[PDB]
Amino acid sequence: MKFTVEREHLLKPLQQVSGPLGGRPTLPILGNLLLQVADGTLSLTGTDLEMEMVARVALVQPHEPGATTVPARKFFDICRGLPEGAEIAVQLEGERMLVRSGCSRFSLSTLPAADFPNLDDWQSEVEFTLPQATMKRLIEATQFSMAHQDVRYYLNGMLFETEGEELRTVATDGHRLAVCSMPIGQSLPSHSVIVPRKGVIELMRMLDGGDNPLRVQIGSNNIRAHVGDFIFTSKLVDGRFPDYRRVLPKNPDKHLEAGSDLLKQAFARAAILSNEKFRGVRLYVSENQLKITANNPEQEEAEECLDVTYSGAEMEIGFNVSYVLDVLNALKSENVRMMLTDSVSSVQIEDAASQSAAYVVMPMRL
Amino acid sequence: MKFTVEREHLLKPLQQVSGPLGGRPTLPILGNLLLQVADGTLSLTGTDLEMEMVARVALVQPHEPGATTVPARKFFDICRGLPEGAEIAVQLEGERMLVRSGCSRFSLSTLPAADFPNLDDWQSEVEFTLPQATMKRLIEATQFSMAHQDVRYYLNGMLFETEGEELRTVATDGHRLAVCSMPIGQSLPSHSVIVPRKGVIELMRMLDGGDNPLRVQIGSNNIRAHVGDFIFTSKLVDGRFPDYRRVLPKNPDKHLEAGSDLLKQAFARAAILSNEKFRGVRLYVSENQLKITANNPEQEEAEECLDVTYSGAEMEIGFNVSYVLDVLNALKSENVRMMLTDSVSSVQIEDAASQSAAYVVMPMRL
Repeated sequence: MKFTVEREHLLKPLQQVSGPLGGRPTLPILGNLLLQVADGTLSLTGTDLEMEMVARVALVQPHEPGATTVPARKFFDICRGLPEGAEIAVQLEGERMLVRSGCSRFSLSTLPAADFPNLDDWQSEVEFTLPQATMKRLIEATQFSMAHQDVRYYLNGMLFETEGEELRTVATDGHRLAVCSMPIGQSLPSHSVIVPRKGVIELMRMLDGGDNPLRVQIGSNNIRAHVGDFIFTSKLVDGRFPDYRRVLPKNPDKHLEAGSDLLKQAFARAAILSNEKFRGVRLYVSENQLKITANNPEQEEAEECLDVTYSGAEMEIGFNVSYVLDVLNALKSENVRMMLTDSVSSVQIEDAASQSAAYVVMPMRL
Repeated sequence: MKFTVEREHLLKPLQQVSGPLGGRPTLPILGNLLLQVADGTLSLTGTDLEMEMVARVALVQPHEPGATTVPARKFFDICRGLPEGAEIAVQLEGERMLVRSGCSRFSLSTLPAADFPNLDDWQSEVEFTLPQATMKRLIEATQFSMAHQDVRYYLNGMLFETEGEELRTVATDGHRLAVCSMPIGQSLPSHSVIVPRKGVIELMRMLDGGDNPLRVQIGSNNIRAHVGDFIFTSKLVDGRFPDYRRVLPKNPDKHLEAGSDLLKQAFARAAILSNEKFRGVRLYVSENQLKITANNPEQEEAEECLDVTYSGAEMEIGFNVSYVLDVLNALKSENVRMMLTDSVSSVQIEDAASQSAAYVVMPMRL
């Protein structure tokens, strides 16, 4: 196996395929990248057994077929450490991989390509394409609401749902929920899958928002995303995900609109004097007026008053201010709308200008 | 006690005086800032018992004398969280401190000013002033060579030495040494003190390089730095510091000069395949040529070859590459000079254009 490529044709591929890796995998070959030269293509693959990233780079310079695996970190550091525009010549020689560039020479230990974990083939059941920027928005809008290491393993991930011609993401940790929907101009079957948290993050980081459209293939137990020269595959999470339709408040009859920044900064200050563990704040609403209060076990107190647009009856409600801040931070709109019902019901929050994304936060007794 | 101050006249003072603090001091009052209104001045003080930072802010708005202490973090977060240009009105009311700004109101718990730790008065024995930028350079040039948590406590800090009309800093961890000297245009007694590592960092962070000159006072057990409206005081470290004169190689008869960036990047690549714990690399030198090699327990190997200016006899020498990279990173010069003797002696490294700063790295058997 032999190839010569320009540094800059190798760096991003190396970075992408290293994604699924960790510093020190127990099974050592998982710390390595699979390199394959076939025809006019160099393929690079990294895996953690649950998901895999593949990158293909065209070989315009002389090359010879073959395969081996090399330490990902070392090989990436070498390439990144070389000067901009450097030509990187690689040859397999025994069980060492030789790397030459300019007046620099490196000899890396290898592990047999034959030892590299091969993810089973599977069949695509549902397929569609959409702009990268769209997928990116769908994930960004909801990702923060995913559970982390919950015993409810099905919550440590994101629901990807197809219905009509919409793709929809849903994330919840059992306390707060995020949903975002985008039309993608194709008739789809109704289908739902749970992508694991680490897979969601990997997919997110593979998208640069560019001109290459994202092609998605969903099987019964896997999902694959193809964009440009990168191919990402992840296993799916089993289990039944909550129904976001059941969580959305029914006919909220109270509507608040306010500047997003002003509102966020008020909650952020009030949070300072909220209980450090439970983060409870109170919201008082009345005609065109909003008051936020916070206190803590030290009997310190914060009060924020704000001019808003509010029509319905007066009410107060408590909730976890971190959940509200997460929402306001994710919105990235100028104006925010909150739909309320009463003090024992959830609140729905959205960008005032779009219903694409919706957020649900529970009430909390303070 | 009462005062009203513009947010922007309060932020940097708050940030500075919080420097010596930690999130959760065992002795709770140490998590608080001392506030004092006297005459037309608000004074703020933070301490950790070893060092203290004091800031004074002129009061141009109505005020009333008195003192209390408040939680540093919360009070700073409140101030920083308020809008730009906000006026901040503060009143002590019972054992609460009230903070009002616009439509925001906060009540903070206090602890008696009378409980606040008062660092003993002491006498200045040596004094001088210099530009901030000079002190900043002296510290930046050497700080990375300080020991961290060495059992030799006197190395967890920086020597500040006056001699003739020079101020000199020296830092070493017993493996590598940095020294930097600047003339400051005043006749000084010969004197040396060790400033603790945390104090060095605090002092460095209080210097913005601006027009206010730094006035320094050294006592038998303390050092004080006064700049603009900030006054920093630290206890000194006892013990005898190593003599940098004894560590500098005697009459190095071998001189290498090379581009700093080119040299740094070569060492950085070679380091990739060095032993992860000992970081050993070999340097081979011969007329106008330099070769760097690295290998590790996996028998991987890096080699870098570089055109340099080198006059003396051929030789090779081993050392810890992290120490060399630290030096090259700190130099921030275009050209570097290395002065060598033989394979069992230290190397001296300096910016090729200035002898203000010198670095010594001990050799290592590989």
